[PDB]
Amino acid sequence: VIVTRSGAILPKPVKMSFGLLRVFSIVIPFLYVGTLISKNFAALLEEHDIFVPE
Amino acid sequence: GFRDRKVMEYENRIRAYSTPDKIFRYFATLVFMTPEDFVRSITPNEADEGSIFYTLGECGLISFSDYIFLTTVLSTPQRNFEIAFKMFDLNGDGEVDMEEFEQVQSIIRSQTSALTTYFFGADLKGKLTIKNFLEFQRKLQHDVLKLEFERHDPVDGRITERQFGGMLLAYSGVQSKKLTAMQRQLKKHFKEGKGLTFQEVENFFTFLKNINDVDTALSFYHMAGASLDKVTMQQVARTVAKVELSDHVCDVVFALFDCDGNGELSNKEFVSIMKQRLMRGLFTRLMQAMWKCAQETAWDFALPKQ
Repeated sequence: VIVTRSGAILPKPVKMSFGLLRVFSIVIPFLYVGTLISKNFAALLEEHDIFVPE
Repeated sequence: GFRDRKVMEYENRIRAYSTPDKIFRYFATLVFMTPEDFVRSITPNEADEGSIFYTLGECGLISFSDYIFLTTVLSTPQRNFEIAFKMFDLNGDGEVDMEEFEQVQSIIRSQTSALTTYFFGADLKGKLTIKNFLEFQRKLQHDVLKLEFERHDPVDGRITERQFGGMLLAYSGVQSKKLTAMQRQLKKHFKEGKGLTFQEVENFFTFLKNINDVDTALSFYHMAGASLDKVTMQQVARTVAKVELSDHVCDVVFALFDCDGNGELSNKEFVSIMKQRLMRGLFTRLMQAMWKCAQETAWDFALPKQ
């Protein structure tokens, strides 16, 4: 709600300092880490002669 | 069909391993065997008038000992087969009598009217020599190879390169699950190729059979980190196996096996496989496999010198 039981107004909502930066500074590096993990796992699956797409 | 697929897979699997008694009991009539049933048992995932099997078909049902002897004559190379014959002959004279042959065939009876009419007369007297022995060897091997050739539907008396590669990879019972991709690629790699006439594949199969001597013949390439080559393969097949090989067959074998290499086909690539498969004489399908895989992986990982 925007007002209390009387006509008073609720305080300003707390906003995190540097929100988008702290989010995109932890999303992108882990996308890269996931890319690396998947590439290495596919390479190892192809190495052990297990799964070769054709 | 999925059910027939798993049935044929289980039959092929029991053919690959635990052969001696389990297979003979797996294929019979109604305790003996019939020649066409023998041919079925020796081919994976599956009347002549000119064949050996016709002669046995005329004869009485095959015995278990006869089956063992047939497996050995199909398996052993020529020189080792000559040695085995010389060991068969107990007496001095180079001719195996019916009695000594009966002894060395009864020695296999462990679970306790044969091919004799092809070796001996109807009186069971006529002793044979080494010449007839090797003749029967060659005839039976060429006959089973002809039957396998004709089972693959030939065009103009010839066979697609992919089919020959599949037959070759089937001869060495190794399921790498990756060499099949090379088999599939061989078609486009040889787009609109030749037909691989029967004599070429015959010569290559006799060479592959006579590989136990080929290995020790090129032993200098081992112990030196060397690798094979087209011309060297031609030479070793001409010298040891005493037979020619067309360049196209060596080319397709290189294209099938030299995967990691760049056209050199080192020991681990080709020769080791056939040398190990020729020694077949010496869920559970997961433990040993995984163990071997893990062992190889650990070895390769530890491979970082001193």
